[PDB]
Amino acid sequence: ARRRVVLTGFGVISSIGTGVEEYTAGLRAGRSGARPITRFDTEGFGQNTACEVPDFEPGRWIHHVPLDDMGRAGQYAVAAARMAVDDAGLTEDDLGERQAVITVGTTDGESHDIAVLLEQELAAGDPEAMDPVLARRINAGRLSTVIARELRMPNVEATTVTTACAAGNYSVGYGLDSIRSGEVDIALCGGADAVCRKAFALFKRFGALTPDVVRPFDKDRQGILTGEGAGILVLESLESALARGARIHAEVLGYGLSCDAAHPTAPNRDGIARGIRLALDDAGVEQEEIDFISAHGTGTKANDKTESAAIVDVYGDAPPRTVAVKSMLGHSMGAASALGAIACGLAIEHGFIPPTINHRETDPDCPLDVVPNRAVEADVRIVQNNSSAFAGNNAVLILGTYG
Amino acid sequence: APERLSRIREIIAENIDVDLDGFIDELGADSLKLIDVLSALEMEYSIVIDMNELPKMTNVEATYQVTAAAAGW
Amino acid sequence: LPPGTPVITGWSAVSPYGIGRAEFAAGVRAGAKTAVKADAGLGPLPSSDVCTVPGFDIQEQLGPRGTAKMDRLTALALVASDGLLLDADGNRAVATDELTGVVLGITMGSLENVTDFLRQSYTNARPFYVDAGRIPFGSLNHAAGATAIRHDLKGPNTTVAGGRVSGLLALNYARRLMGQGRATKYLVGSAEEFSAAHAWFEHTATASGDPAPLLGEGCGLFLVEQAEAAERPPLAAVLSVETRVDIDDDPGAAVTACARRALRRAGVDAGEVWAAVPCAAPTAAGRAEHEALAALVPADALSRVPSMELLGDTGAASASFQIAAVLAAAEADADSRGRIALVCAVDRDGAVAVAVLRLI
Ligand SMILES: *OP(=O)(O)OCC(C)(C)[C@@H](O)C(=O)NCCC(=O)NCCNC(=O)/C=C(\*)CCCCC
Repeated sequence: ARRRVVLTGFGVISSIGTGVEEYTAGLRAGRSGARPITRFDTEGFGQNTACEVPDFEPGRWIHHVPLDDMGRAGQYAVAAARMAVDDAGLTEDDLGERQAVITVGTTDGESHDIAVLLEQELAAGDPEAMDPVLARRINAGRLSTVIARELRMPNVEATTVTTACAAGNYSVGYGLDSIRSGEVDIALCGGADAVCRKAFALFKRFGALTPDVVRPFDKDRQGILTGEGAGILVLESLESALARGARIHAEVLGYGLSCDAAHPTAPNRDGIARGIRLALDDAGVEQEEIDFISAHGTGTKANDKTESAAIVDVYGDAPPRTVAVKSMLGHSMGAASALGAIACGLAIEHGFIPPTINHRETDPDCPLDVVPNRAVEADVRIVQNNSSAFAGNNAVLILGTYG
Repeated sequence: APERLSRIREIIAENIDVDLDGFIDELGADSLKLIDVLSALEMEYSIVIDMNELPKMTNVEATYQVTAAAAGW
Repeated sequence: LPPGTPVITGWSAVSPYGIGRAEFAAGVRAGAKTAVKADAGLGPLPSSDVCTVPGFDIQEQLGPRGTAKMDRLTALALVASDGLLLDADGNRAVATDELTGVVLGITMGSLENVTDFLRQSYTNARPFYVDAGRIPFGSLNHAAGATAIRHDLKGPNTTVAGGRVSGLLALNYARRLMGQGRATKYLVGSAEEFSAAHAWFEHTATASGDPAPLLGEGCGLFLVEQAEAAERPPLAAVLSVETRVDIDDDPGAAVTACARRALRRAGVDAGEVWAAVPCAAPTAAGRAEHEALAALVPADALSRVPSMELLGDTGAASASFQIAAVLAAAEADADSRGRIALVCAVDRDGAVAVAVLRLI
């Protein structure tokens, strides 16, 4: 019989709360993370709103790695990892030289740093004016190795998964596979991203940036707000968790990966559907057992239409309740599916479904129950967390209730 | 309407790949194609075209209306 | 061969030695040098010399459709994929299906693309006047996705970072997903483009008085299969992949611990090592890597394959070029059969990775 893998710790840095208590309160309230952009200059974009983390203090969470060794996304990753290990009640004896996997998903990594380097160049008319401190820290592999440095864990496979807007679920899935292989008993997995000019201009140029709020599955939805933060999950063998008397949030049942091999940017209903089916199969779960779906649900025209179709293709005419956590968080990029996964864990543990906020009228092309505008109490036992990205990358995660 | 049309043709053609006036659509086409053309026009003329006017940018000729409209021509 | 061991059954390479497996095994047998000067079309650069892929133009290799805005990183990966999957005529030699994974290692994708995007955001008349057609090519996962579109690969599709260790992170990922039943075969490799932005960032990062970076580029890819179902003759079995993070700024100690673990997991002694290929970074770190291995493996192991430094610093391509070098030297010497190779890489973000192969 295959190894059981449970979630013993959540580290959360988000636009609607820092730490598990505040995040849970956020989710249950339909708190929005939308606020003015402070991180770069929006003059000329015609709008000024994103879902930033408002009051990050790195020096509070990070004690070993010099702050200048990391850009903002790295600092979010390390802080959330420290918070996750503390939420899991892990000690030095539980970590140290213990063999572990650390996998962090990202879309943009330290793109803000890349933009500040380019500013230095342009301002001087000279590439020689660029700061070495910035240039040394721009490579995405650093987002996972710095966690190992902060927690003082040298026996680590530190992989940064760069599958963009699906990366959090890919990393959690890698953690599951790593522990079910028997090669490690503990994995720190999730995603991290930081608000940057690049993402904002990108979505603007594609006409996928809302002029107001994010309204996933709404008939008149107009796209995303850019977001940021980090979610890190402690994945642990059931045997390890029970041996040290850990509190278990939830259990990781399985996941699925699929590639559309179709279009570079457009989502694909057949590809999404395949990912859902492979996940249900890995998890050992029938369709009827799913309490609700955490949709990738970005609030774009193309995403929500196609994702709804895939869900109906899998589940038929009466699918599970399907909600969009990005209604509250905006699109936190690589962190989105990790924060989603943590929302799903908390939904299971605390017995509620988080709402799709900003909802006015469901699209006729999206015939789901989206749990509009307010959270519902419910007997939540098994939950599906969808993610997908450009390059046709799809990753779906199934969580369940432990004992 | 004048030599603007010739520059518009040239922008379109480079972004969707053809070389004869005329539809969008049944003729290469791809929503990315249409975005590349709206993006090129905007840059050419320092104008802003509302991207909710993409569903009306069909012929080498319906896009002219849009371009000129948004441009105050 | 333990129950479900991954075996490499094919490889391909696009490198400073040229385009294809043949050009690469030739480069290696001859210990050829690859450094030239850079097209003044690239514009002002920090340093004179580069180890570019000779005779690689995107529209030439891949045709005139959907290639005008393509990034060099994607183009290198696509040609390496044609090398791996197609026969001389351009029809499939290698059968793939929905259980064929793809995982590519990178450093930070196409820095040329992203910096060109941002440059136009900052300098054009409105900050969203950016090249829309180039946007898809900027995604860190574009190359791997493009490979799937090119060859109809609907299975697991993953990109991982890690720079010089990324080929081995990619190999380990593939091994683990294969062992858990998520794929039956895998395309595994890594890739790095040379660009002006990359050159200038590497220059910015280099201390006053240290050697000027000599930068390479390219892609190497492997076809990986389970031993007991291989559709092809196995070139090498992957016996172990082990990794560590150097948290004490002592790369030699990290390399030594990582190599010892890898041999132990492979069930092999340091003495059995026929070939050992370090990544040979032009640093004190690279020198520490070399000395740790020399203290461990037979000195003939270290002289069996020419130095990676001839290719320049190939970034993410490094470990894939190292495995390919082992395969070329395996081929031009039938005494390789049944003997152990060890590949080792260190990256400046802290990571070390070692793989232990059995040549067949
Ligand atoms: O294809 P089309 O003709 O309808 O129009 C083109 C656009 C508008 C780009 C359309 O293809 C589109 O909206 N694509 C994306 C839809 C969406 O929200 N898809 C989910 C994929 N997920 C993401 O979460 C994106 C993540 C950020 C990637 C940026 C990396 C640099």
